[PDB]
Amino acid sequence: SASNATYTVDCEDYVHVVEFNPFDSGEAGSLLAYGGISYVVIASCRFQEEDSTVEGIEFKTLKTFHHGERVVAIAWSPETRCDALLPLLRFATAAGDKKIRIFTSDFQDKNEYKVIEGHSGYINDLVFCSPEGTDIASVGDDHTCRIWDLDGKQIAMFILRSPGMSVAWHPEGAFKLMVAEKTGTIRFYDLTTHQAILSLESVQVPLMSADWCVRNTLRIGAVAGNDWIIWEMPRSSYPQDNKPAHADRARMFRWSKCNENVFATTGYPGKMKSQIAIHHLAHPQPILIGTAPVGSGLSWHRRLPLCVVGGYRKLFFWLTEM
Amino acid sequence: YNRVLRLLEDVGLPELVIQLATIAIGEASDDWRSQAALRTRIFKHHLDMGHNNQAYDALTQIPDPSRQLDCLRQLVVVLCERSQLQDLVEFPYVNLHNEVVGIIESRARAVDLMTHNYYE
Amino acid sequence: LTLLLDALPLLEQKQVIFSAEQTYELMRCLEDRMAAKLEQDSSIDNTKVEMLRLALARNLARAIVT
Amino acid sequence: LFLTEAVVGSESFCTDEFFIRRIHKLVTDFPTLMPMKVKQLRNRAEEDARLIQMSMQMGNEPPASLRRDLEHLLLLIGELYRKDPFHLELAL
Repeated sequence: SASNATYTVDCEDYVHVVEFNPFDSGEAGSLLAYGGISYVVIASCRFQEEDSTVEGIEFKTLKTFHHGERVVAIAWSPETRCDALLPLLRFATAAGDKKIRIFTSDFQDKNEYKVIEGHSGYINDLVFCSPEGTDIASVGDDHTCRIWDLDGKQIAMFILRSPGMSVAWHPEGAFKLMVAEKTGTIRFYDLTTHQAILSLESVQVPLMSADWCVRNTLRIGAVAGNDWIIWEMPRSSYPQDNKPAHADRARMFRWSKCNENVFATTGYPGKMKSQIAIHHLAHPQPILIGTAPVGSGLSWHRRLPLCVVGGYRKLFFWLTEM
Repeated sequence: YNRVLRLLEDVGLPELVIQLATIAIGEASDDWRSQAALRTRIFKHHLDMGHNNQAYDALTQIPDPSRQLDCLRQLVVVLCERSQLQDLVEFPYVNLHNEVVGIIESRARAVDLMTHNYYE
Repeated sequence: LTLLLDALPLLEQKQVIFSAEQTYELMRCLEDRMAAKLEQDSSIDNTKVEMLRLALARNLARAIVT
Repeated sequence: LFLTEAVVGSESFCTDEFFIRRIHKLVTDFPTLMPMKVKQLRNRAEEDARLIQMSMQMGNEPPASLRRDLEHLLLLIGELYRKDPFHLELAL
């Protein structure tokens, strides 16, 4: 049974990637960056569950950034804040031109961007690989993982054996970076000694996405082929749990930021509507199965049990009842 | 390109269908028939998604007059059902104001009085 | 007539006040008044009538719409 | 704040001379034995107040997280030495 989106927000163009702000900005609302065909819109999302005063969802676009290229991945910066005294809006966006654009703003007039070049292959995923927000890691189809600072200089380059699909920073432990290669070999790289700490293996191929669990650092989740896969460390490289997620192909894996048992997997934009299957570790079947016409981009709300999938000119929010 | 278009139709990705259809229009530079087919497909998908203005533009671009007229009828019917009559009013009529009048007239003289809102 | 003039800007306002049926009742009153009347001002009242009708019809459309 | 409102708030505190003497001993042992910390905190509070007030004067309102411990301290001094039943002139 298809679940209707709890909240649906109309947009100006197809959303290619939607990302909530996982860091505290100092404001009541949770920031949302959705990147479309030629733009990156920063918005603020206040929900009914967060505040009773809000009826439904209070969606307010704060700042629109002209990108010029299709945004394929967005990474929020730890320094992002909406403090009245000192506002800072920093985020890194990769595009379909193998380039990283760091947009630094103050929410008032000042708008600065920096093109970082170097990748010879399309960047699939990028994240800020620093607690202070100084470094940005980007993985791509050139079989390389490159660490870039704020000034656009490569600090380190890790040669992968497969196109890097998803890069993720360790929630608590410092200097640990997870790179998920497309052949299923997810590796952990030290950012101090620049050496591969460990290499996990997925039973199925291709590994399309991987995410850490903020609540439980040990639990690592990923989507290889049609089945979702969970690993738990320091135990084994073998999948602990492996159950079918989608019939066609599973594309994006995102852990819940409020619960260590809930995770969402999005189906691949293809013959079927891009379905979302919010699974639960205890329940064999997904707790919520919703359908989005064409959906790309998945992110979880920092405090609420809510996820977002960017559909065609729309934003679909699904609330998972805990 | 048409093969991929049929794929994307069953695939249910309307936007991809539209852009690829535009690229295919370019390849069929001299073939009015193929141009008309693809433009008709574009109009259809736009109408299905609620993109009234884009649908109307695609309609005004179809080289074949018969296809254009049938598409016009379909658009009129759909807008009536969705109660988007304001846009219908805004859309000008290519000497087919009377045609629209006649379509609705026939619908009325053919439907039960206590059920439909065509008359209104 | 004064009550009808007041009803006029009420119809005119962007947010429709009178429903379709209410405007039809006003029409009936106007027609009944016209009959009884028989048994400048005129120009303004005819313009009033026309605007009234236009607004009522637009509201009726919006109702048939809604 | 506790001292100012609950200890001196008692009208029977005006009685015993040794209560006032011990309290004054604590109050003057604070900036005599550890004045470095006191100065650090005075400068910190002054600067925080200035920054946050001046930034708010632009268009904003003062945040709820403000703690004017210096104002409470000055009020405490005023309230401690306000009353004189023992003719000590302890303010010397």
